[PDB]
Amino acid sequence: SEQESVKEFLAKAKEEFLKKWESPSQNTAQLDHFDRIKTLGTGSFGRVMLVKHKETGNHYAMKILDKQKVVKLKQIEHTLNEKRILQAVNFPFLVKLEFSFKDNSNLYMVMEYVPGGEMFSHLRRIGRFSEPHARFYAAQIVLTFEYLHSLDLIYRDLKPENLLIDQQGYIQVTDFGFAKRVKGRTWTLCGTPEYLAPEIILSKGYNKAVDWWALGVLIYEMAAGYPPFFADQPIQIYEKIVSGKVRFPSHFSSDLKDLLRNLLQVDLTKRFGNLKNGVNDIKNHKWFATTDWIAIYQRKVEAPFIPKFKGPGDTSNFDDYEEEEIRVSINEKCGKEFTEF
Amino acid sequence: TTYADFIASGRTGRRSAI
Repeated sequence: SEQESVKEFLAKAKEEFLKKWESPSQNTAQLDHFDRIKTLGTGSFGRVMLVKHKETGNHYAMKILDKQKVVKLKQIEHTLNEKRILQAVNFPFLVKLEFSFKDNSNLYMVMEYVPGGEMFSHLRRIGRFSEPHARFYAAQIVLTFEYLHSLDLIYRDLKPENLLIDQQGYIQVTDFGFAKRVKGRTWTLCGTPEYLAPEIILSKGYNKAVDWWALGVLIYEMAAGYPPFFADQPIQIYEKIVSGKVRFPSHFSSDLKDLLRNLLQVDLTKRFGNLKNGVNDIKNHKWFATTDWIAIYQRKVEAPFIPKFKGPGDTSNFDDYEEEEIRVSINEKCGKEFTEF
Repeated sequence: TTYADFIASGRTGRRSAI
């Protein structure tokens, strides 16, 4: 009965997603609708800026990509994936794409502004999270991956830098640059070094089990204060990941260690999330026995903390970044490549 | 300690995708 309710939820959510996936929105705002305020954060492919919508006064977070740089870095298809997927999804813990558009030089994705900062900042400052607090965050990711995987979506960039804390203390996942809709296996070498599954490093084909491996890394880092595989250079990280060895802090509970060894299985055919019972092996594990999954989904569980808020447009929960102009050429660049954006 | 070794390492700031 409870299980049937979940099946029905996912079936309807797939119907809703597929309508938008097959007929994406396009060209829903323009640049002069907004004033640009300051940079909130950066990634390998661009920057995200705080902007203010002139007519409404609402603040938003605008991701800006330079088309020529996307082409040079061979990220065309990945960027088309990001926008097509984001405009089609709807889940409590996924950031909302409000508008998208392009001009002669750049591509723009305007999201809801999530003011509480990256989980990363809070985690580094406090050192580590208690197990109850790590569990609160982890449950949101479990539900998010159940949703995404049911739509044939792999996420491929889980890390604290991409988990934003909202004004109710809940997570919003950002940056779908590596997200992809795939049935069966794929091969791209992508992600962040500390979070790569062995099968990615070893140039094997891989599937949604890489997201469950990354969940193991995330839970370990939240509860320990440091990742399970760390070094000064990526190559030394990769050697540790593939080794099959992992060491746990002495303070980790018995149930936490058991869950983490099941998520950090080097053989994907033995990894939790990828066995016959799928996500239910995780949701039914002893470490999650106190979790009320529907209450998490509905945002009714008390949060570990509420971020400080000093008014609309405040960015105190984010680092400062060097600012750079947004140039728009008089000539259209890369039109054919980005036709569908 | 493992914590001290992490904090003295070069990868304690924001990490970029490969």
